[PDB]
Amino acid sequence: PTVFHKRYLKKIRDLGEGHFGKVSLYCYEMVAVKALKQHRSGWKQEIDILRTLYHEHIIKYKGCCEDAGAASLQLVMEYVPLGSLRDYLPRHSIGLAQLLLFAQQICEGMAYLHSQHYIHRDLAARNVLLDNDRLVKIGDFGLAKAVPEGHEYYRDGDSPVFWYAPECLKEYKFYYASDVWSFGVTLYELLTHCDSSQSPPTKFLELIGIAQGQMTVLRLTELLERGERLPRPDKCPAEVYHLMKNCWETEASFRPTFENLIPILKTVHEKYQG
Ligand SMILES: Cn1cc(Nc2nccc(N3C[C@H]4CC[C@@H](C3)N4C(=O)[C@@H]3CC3(F)F)n2)cn1
Repeated sequence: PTVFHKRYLKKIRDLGEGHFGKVSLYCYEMVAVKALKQHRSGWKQEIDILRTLYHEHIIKYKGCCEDAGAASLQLVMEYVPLGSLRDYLPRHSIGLAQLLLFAQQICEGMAYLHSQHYIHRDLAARNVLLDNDRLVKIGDFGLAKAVPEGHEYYRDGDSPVFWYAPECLKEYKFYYASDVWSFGVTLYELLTHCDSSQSPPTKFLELIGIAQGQMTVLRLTELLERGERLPRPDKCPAEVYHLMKNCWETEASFRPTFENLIPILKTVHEKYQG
């Protein structure tokens, strides 16, 4: 609800861009401001969403301002200092216990998101932000959607297909279980420390090849239904990988909820946290 006056706004630098908008670091206190580059109508929804989302593992809304240069509003948020895990992990040697802590927190955050009856549709390492080495936050909701009252699923080249479940690439339906498939891929990223050479796009394209023209997704869909999966990350515990494969069930109903995962991650964490 707070109003930011674009007059006390000093642009420090760019923090990122993707899908619809761009995010820049601003001085006012330091804030991260997101701006919109049909897309317009969703932007009104996204903002409202973030305004009504309050959780220790979801980026904090702080207000809006007059984006004079683009017929709408900008979305002011808190500045998460250490950036996303995709940015951070490649540069910092993090232990397994810590990574599992991040994982548990992502689930806590996702569990809360779903209980608000929202799907995310873009859960990846690039969208998880590091506040400090013991705190992580979901930092973007550009694709987030409200799940229709009387349905269990919600119905683009900018889609993160390498993070998506088969029912998304195939039936174009997005279930809460779909986000869980995404979490599994996000868990994989963490365990590989977001190394570029091991990324979902890179590894999935090694399997599919690049002489597939307009059929990248169709090939992707059918290798997933042959039961093929992302490899086990080196130094990834056996049971953890099993936890990954369980999130990657072809049958979405065989997938654990984020509810179910919190208890399990909590225990696997305490284990290796010793
Ligand atoms: C590089 N860096 C970033 C920080 N911290 C920080 N504090 C708040 C938001 C934020 N975001 C950037 C990224 C990650 C989530 C979303 C917001 N981002 C996007 O790129 C969205 C797609 C889009 F541009 F709209 N990043 C520090 N260094």
